[PDB]
Amino acid sequence: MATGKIVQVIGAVVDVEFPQDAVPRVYDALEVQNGNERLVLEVQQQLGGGIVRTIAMGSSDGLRRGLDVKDLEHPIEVPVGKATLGRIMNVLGEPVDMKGEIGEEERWAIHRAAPSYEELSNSQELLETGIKVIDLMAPFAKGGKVGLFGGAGVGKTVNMMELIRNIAIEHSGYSVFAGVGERTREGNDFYHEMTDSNVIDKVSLVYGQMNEPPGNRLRVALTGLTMAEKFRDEGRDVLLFVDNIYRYTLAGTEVSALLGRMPSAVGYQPTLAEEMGVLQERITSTKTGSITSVQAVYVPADDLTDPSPATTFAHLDATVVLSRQIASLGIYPAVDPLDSTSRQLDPLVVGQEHYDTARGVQSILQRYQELKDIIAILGMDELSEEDKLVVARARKIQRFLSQPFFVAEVFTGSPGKYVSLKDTIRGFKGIMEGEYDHLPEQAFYMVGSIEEAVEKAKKL
Amino acid sequence: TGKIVQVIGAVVDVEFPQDAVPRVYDALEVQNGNERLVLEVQQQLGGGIVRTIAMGSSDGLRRGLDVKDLEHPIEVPVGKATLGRIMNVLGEPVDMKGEIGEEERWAIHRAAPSYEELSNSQELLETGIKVIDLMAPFAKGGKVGLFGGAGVGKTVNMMELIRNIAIEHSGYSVFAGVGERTREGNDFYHEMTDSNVIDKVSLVYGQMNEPPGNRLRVALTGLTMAEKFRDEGRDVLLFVDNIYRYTLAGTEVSALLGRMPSAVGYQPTLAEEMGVLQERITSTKTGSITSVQAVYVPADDLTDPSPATTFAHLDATVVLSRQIASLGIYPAVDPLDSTSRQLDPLVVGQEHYDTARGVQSILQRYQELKDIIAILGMDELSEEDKLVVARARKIQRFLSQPFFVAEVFTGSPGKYVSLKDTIRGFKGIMEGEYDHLPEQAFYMVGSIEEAVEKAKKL
Amino acid sequence: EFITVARPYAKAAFDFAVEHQSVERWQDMLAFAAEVTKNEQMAELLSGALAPETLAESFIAVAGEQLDENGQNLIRVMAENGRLNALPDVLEQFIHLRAVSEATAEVDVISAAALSEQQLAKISAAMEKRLSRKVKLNAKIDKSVMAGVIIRAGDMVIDGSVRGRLERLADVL
Amino acid sequence: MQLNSTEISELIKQRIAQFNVVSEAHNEGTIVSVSDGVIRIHGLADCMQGEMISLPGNRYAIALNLERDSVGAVVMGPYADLAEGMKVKCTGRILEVPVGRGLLGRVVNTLGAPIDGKGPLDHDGFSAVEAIAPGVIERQSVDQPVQTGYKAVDSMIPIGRGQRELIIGDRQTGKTALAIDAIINQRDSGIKCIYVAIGQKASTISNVVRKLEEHGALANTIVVVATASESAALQYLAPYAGCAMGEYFRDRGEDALIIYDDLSKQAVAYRQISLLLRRPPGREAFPGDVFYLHSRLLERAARVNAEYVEAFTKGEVKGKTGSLTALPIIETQAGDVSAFVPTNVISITDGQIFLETNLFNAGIRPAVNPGISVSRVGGAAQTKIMKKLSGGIRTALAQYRELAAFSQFASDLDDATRKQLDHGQKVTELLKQKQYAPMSVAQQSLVLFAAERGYLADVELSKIGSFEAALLAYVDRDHAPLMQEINQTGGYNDEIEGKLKGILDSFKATQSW
Amino acid sequence: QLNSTEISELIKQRIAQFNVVSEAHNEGTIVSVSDGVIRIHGLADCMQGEMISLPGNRYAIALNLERDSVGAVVMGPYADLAEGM
Amino acid sequence: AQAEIEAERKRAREELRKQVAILAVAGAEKIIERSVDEAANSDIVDKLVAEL
Amino acid sequence: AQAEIEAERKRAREELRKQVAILAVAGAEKIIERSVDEAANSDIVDKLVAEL
Ligand SMILES: Nc1ncnc2c1ncn2[C@@H]1O[C@H](COP(=O)(O)OP(=O)(O)OP(=O)(O)O)[C@@H](O)[C@H]1O
Ligand SMILES: Nc1ncnc2c1ncn2[C@@H]1O[C@H](COP(=O)(O)OP(=O)(O)O)[C@@H](O)[C@H]1O
Ligand SMILES: Nc1ncnc2c1ncn2[C@@H]1O[C@H](COP(=O)(O)OP(=O)(O)O)[C@@H](O)[C@H]1O
Ligand SMILES: [Mg+2]
Ligand SMILES: [Mg+2]
Repeated sequence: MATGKIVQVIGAVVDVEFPQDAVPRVYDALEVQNGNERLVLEVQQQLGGGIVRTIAMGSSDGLRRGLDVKDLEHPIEVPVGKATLGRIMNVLGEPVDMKGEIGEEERWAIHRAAPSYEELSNSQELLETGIKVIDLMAPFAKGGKVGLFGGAGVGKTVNMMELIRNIAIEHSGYSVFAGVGERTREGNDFYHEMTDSNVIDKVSLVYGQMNEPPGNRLRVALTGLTMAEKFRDEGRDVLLFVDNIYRYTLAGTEVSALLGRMPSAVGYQPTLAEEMGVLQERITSTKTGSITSVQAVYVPADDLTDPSPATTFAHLDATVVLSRQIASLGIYPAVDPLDSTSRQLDPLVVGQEHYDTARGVQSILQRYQELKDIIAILGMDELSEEDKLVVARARKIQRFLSQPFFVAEVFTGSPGKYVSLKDTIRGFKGIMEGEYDHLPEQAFYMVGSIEEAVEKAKKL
Repeated sequence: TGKIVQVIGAVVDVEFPQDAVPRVYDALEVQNGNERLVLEVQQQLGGGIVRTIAMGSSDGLRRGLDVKDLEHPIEVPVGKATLGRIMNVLGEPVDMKGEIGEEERWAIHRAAPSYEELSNSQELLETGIKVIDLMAPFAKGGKVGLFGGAGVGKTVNMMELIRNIAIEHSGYSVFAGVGERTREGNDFYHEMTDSNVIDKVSLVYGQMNEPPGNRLRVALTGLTMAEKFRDEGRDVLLFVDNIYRYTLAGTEVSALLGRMPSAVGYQPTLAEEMGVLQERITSTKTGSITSVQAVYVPADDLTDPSPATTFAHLDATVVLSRQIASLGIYPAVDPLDSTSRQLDPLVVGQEHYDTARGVQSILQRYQELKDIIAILGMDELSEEDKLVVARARKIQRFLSQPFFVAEVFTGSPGKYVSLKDTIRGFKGIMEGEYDHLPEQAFYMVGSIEEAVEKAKKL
Repeated sequence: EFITVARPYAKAAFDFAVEHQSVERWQDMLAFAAEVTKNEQMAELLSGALAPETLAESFIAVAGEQLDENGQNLIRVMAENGRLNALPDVLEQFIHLRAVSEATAEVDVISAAALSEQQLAKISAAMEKRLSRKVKLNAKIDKSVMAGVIIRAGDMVIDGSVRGRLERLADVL
Repeated sequence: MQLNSTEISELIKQRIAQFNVVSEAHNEGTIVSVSDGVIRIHGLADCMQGEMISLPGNRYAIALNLERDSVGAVVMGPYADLAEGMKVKCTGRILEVPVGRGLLGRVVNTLGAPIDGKGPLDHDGFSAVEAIAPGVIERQSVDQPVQTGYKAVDSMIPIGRGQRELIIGDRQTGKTALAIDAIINQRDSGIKCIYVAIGQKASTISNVVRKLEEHGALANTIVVVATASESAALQYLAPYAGCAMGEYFRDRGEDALIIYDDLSKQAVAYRQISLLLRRPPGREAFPGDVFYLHSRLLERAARVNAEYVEAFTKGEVKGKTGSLTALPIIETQAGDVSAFVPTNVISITDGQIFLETNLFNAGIRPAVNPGISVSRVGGAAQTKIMKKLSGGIRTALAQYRELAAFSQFASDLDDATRKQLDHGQKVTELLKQKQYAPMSVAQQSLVLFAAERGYLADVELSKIGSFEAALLAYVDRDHAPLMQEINQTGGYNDEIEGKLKGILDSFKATQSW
Repeated sequence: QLNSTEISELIKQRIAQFNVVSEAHNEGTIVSVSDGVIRIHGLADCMQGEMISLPGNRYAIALNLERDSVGAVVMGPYADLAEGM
Repeated sequence: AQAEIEAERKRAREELRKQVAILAVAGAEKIIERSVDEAANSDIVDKLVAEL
Repeated sequence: AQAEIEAERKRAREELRKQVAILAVAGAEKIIERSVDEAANSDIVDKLVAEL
């Protein structure tokens, strides 16, 4: 039965008054009949006097005062498990594609505590991505956060699709994609690019886009996360994509200003760091399973000091930057080896050979970076015959970072390659010390492992 | 007679019978558990309520406690008996020794002297510090201020001035520690007792461990002692350890007294809280007070309201800077911002004045050149501009000096450079007499004759 | 809530009703004036802005059970400040001030089941030592406190239940 | 073996034995509001500020305001499940925390409740979380040395027992590495350690705990943890719970060492708690008293003279003197050391070790920037040998690091700069040191000897790194008694100068490296 | 909620007589004191900018004329002035 | 590897103590609810009043 | 050692079952002293035994 009544409505914020003894607890979900359809309200505060203040997970137009409100006794619950693969959902777990119901056996609340201290894994492993640039220059910690910083046209979404493919096929995990606050168009022509690549059967999509009320854009990141947590509890390894964490922070600021709390550092809510932490703290490697996150980060005003980036970066373990220039040079994936970083590049955690190989190729490329500007102005003739060999090797290292993805076949017909880590370490140990100086640079381009680079070189 | 009714932070509120309500600045008392807590009233709210600031820890206070109305303000021991002893803000002895045998006690809230009574002195005061008494000479019986951000050296400079002025001087002295480290108060106390000058210094301490109620008023009870020694016909030295904390303790409390915030959060009464203090610390016809005040500037920002309102209250302002201490050039005084009321040809003599203005002129001309040096490199300078850069970089070093109190940090022994000798050395550098020495000959030396020797070693 | 704004009005009403020896009449008058405030149509009138003297005059007219000068004067003052909604709490604080003035108390006794009719007498006999006040034990039952008794006097409670002892044990372990 | 049913049964039976069946009278109130972590309570006519109010479940709320009609309190834990109308109880206790040496080796919540699995605590009673530090007369001047594992800070930035030394730098610069290298090195030097992590990631805390247990230090540390997920009222009150445990050893004439990991995150949690109470912000939106917050915490770290110990301890401990060293860690954005919070702390401590991202990315690790870093006690804290061997080295490098600036294109004074510039370069190449590799006063002393007495400018810059690895084994084989004496006493004499010259000559001549 | 100089011993007078006795419009009483500002109760005939004369030889300037208050600023030392003057 | 097992002995011991300790109080609840249904209540309510 | 602990755990776990019946009585009869609680206890205590 319905035991409450709406008492105020101001934009997205609805105040309802309950009996003195039956007040909903915070984060509980209410629902009202907004005319011809139901609307769900998530509680935020218990003002005194039986009243409680809530945010509508939808449009609030048409809400009269005095409507009846039905108090559900539990937080927002969403469907989880295998049944949600290949489907699309909005925050509240309703199917938002046209395929009909979800036959899920189980539903979970989206608010829960992070893994307690002694549940965490007593180890520190690497997620083998199968991509040369990533696995060499910016390895992924299994159960860590990764920030993907490139812009547009550089291939962010094809990178994400290749990661989905590799984590589902070569390992035996699933993936979740939470589209926080981004263009509807991109969500549509991402969903389509994934169905025509047959990865759609291994990823579960949830969408809250720019057109949604603040209550939708805010919590959607927790729905995807609480599906990934279900896959984790089944003992799997999961990969969780957040389409823009900055818009998560911004939906938090909008809701905060709606509730009327004082602003803090640069207009951001007072609870910025906690709203971020209670999300980023559920993405970890428990003894049973892992969640690994790949999070597209937008940095406002090109400022790495603004409180939003300054908070996000405190949680990221790796950082891969995509570059327009490396793309125009025709190398794909267009990762930037110099700006990409990972705090797993330490001899202790990755070993000495991997470490010093990555460091070597980095120094090679960053000398070439200036030899190229010598050449630009003085011409190739001026260089020492040491630097001409440095250039000839830098160009081959640069080529060897290219790779054919299983998902890129559509574009280039070449069958995609999965490059185990050992092969990358060997390939670069090789090139960097003159071995394979005897074969041309185009024999490295788009090849795969080096034990295929030679066999391509054989028949140019 | 009277009950507590709210205890928000440090501001307690008390309700009194309509006819018994205390006056402003009266002192109340509460029996806080197994403690005795003193409250000072700030406002008479309406209807018998009165609002107060707790001179102690506010924890443990319940609503409804009985409070006792003392009929007099906070009063502190005063006179010769308070000499060579450490005291609380409340005038209680804080060393382990016995009672203070004071004859007399004075209320710490007083009116400033009248305009008719003030007195002026051009009598210059000599300190061994080179930069200070070249750029910012200051006069017996006048305020000095050491402005600077954290870590820049405004406490080492004050201990140097204590060493150079206070031991070579006969009258009594007062050191009021407002909101700075207790470690340093202990180190100072033992440094005095280990040279027997303790029995001429009177100490008061409201160090940073203490609650706001103590740091707020501790400076006034140091004044109230220096004021006695002044009115007795003596002349006194008064060193205040950080007068910035006297306003910060006010900002901390103002929000609770229900007062709308001003420009950067500060209390709306900032300039008056500061004036009513800085105005009682002045010399007069019956005596004189010579005072050095350390003045913290927050976030190194000299435009902040709290430093900005203080410049007007001082005679000689010495402004330290971090971008000079980072070059190792101690004392890191900024000679293009240090100033003095006394740097005038009639007060200081024409030659000293012309030397100071020459140093400023060419350090400034050096400042203008730095952008083109940083972009185009030094080689694009005129041939008589490279000369200016090379003389300015010499002057910058020669303003450096090794203090007697910085041995702990550098080993090298201290120096005391008389005025007659610094105004000769700087003429030497400016007129190109020493235009054949390497810069490092001038770093951390005393007279110009110690630079020329050091140059023999390279 | 109005507890903090009802205090001055309650104290003034009681300070006045004492001097004229009219506490018993003032309490009933205040209770009536509080009950009118709860009415369907009157509460609507009290919200929508209306000139205080006009709101008071419309309010007085609904109360012929108010003494000719002082009750109506209280209503006028509260209407001027715009606090007529506070009345239901001016009543609470008036009754509490009276209970203090008459050195009287009123305590709950919560039990698994009713008591022996001498146990009540012994409880009251005990309580009038803890409290100087004369006490009226109004008794209640709650079988979740399956044995023992809870005594609550104001914001002091003395918990003699078995349920209490079990919850207190289960956390010592 | 140690899962004997009978001992568990007796452990419980004891609790049954000493159970006070007698009731007790307590004071009660009702929750009236809940929002974003703050509670509003009616009643509690006898709650006292700073008190612990006990909620349903087993959790506490701290009274911050006693307004005229309501008490304002912050929940110390998850607050979602609290509902208007719930009853609460006023305990008689100002905020308290368990203390004792029985905590050593335990990982503990900010309220003392153990967070590892290893069961309840053994503790010597309780101590108040908010206390006022010893006064000016109870102190003593810091004299004794605290050795970290490192050349760079033990020579240039010495730390004494009872000092407060800020570690400040950018993020990912080796602040926590240097801190837990300080903790590991006291594994055997008799001073107990405490590591309080505020706002850290939970995984990182489990990782540092794993290293602490792996190098054998954990049995000598207390670990206080309030992770990024936990309510702000826990994070902002965490370091006071750490000082409450450090002060247990300070007062008993023992020595302690406490590390506040990222006081920046404590300031952020306090800014949150403040703004949710509608208090007027100030500079950078921090509250007005964000200074006093750190002031009253770091000031507790102190060294107390023996009369204070004898008075506190009721005359049981005689003649000894206690101390509590503190190493707060601050993070600064973009290397800007002039922001409101970094300056507030630079103004409270007795120095700072500034770790520079530009050196750290160049391979110089630990990336100690000389010129910004200082120790406000300086040489008083060093062992007799070190105060000699150090010379003015820190200004030597602070100069070399601007001779290296102007010498980027052209310079004068050529051949003297040549040798200044080579000494500086091989010295910096010598001060870099690997992680988890602490070197003793005797190991570090002979290396500074080899640095300042020549034995240099001949060996290759690439060989500096192995000259050391060979020398420290050569002296570990042959002259071990001399290392054993220099470790036992600071010991500076011209017998030891002679012996060190002899050892280093014989190494330079006989051995390969 | 907030109270605005509605306090027990004022309210009692209205209880006894709400229709205010025509008390001299030439005078009032101090109800509050703080930081150099005083709130005066009464003074129906106060005019903005007028000078209000206090015990001793002191004056205040009426700046805020409100409903049931006159907010005036004291000229010279204010610490002496006490509610009920 | 030895401390790593010592910690596990401690942790398992505690894990077991927890279960025994909660089942104790559950058993006391039911036992108490079976046996105080009599005039035993009259003793409890009279016990505190002598100390009340 | 982790496999050995899984044996020691069960070894102790089985035997404690006989001690829960002692501890439940000790607690309940601490909290209310006027009970034999041995006359009619089988239904309660045997499923206390069972849970461990
Ligand atoms: N002496 C050293 N030599 C080489 N690498 C080091 C050294 N000290 C620390 N590091 C490396 O620096 C990295 C970051 O160290 P650490 O986490 O202690 O810095 P931090 O400032 O605590 O980072 P954060 O601020 O993110 O916690 C570590 O991965 C460690 O491997
Ligand atoms: N690895 C790759 N193989 C083949 N083509 C690629 C690859 N990466 C990027 N491209 C081309 O670059 C274009 C990038 O466009 P798009 O993927 O829409 O950018 P984003 O995904 O960043 O929004 C793609 O259309 C694709 O044709
Ligand atoms: N004359 C000096 N010689 C050498 N070092 C100095 C000198 N003055 C300051 N310093 C260094 O700068 C620090 C400044 O100390 P202090 O003045 O106490 O700081 P603050 O200015 O914040 O009070 C000293 O600890 C010392 O390390
Ligand atoms: Mg100082
Ligand atoms: Mg760290």
